[PDB]
Amino acid sequence: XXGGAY
Amino acid sequence: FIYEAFQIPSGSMMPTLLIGDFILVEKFAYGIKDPIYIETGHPKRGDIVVFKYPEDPKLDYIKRAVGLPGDKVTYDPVSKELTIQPGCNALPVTYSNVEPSDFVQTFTSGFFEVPKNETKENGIRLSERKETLGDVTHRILTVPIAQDQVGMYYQQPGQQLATWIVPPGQYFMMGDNRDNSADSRYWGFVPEANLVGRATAIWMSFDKQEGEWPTGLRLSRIGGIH
Repeated sequence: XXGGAY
Repeated sequence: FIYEAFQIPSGSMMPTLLIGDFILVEKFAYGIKDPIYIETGHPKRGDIVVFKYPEDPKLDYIKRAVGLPGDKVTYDPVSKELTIQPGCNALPVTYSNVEPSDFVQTFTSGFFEVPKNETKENGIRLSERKETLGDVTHRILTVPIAQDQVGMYYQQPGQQLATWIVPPGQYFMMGDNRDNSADSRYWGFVPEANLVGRATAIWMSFDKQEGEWPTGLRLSRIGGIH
């Protein structure tokens, strides 16, 4: 993953 | 259990999660049951949940699940306190004394860790307190010069403003940085289908501002989330 969570 | 890592770019879960934290999430699992002779993964109240933004499912959000299916949730915008009535019975909810937090917000807006003895120009010291929902305790931050405009809330048909009844299979989410969190108050409930996982750990943390690049490492933050 490494994606963002807002 | 299947795991996914996420960066925290925003401040909506301060002080629990900081800008520049990297977290591990444990995906929720459907149970594998043998009907001849695992358990199904559901949020518990107070869990930090990653989920797909309902209105734009390509974005991941992270909030706290304060409202479970059937919960009557009421938020008092003045005191900034929740009341929760399960299966609508009143959930035990407690709040500690407000005290100064480690953070100042400038005002877009940035947040700065500023020691409680110092001050900063063009800033307001955030307050901190403990919120206990049933058996789970966590910290929230409040901005003392802020207060929600309830007319801007998502208003549930049938319900007064600032009160919601969580539909079956759906959740009411709120950020720990309560004056700086675009959450269920404003865009409504989160369906089961949209849940990704539960946050379990901080596996890395970089010291940075929202849009800036890292000033350093916060290794002290690696470990459990509390």
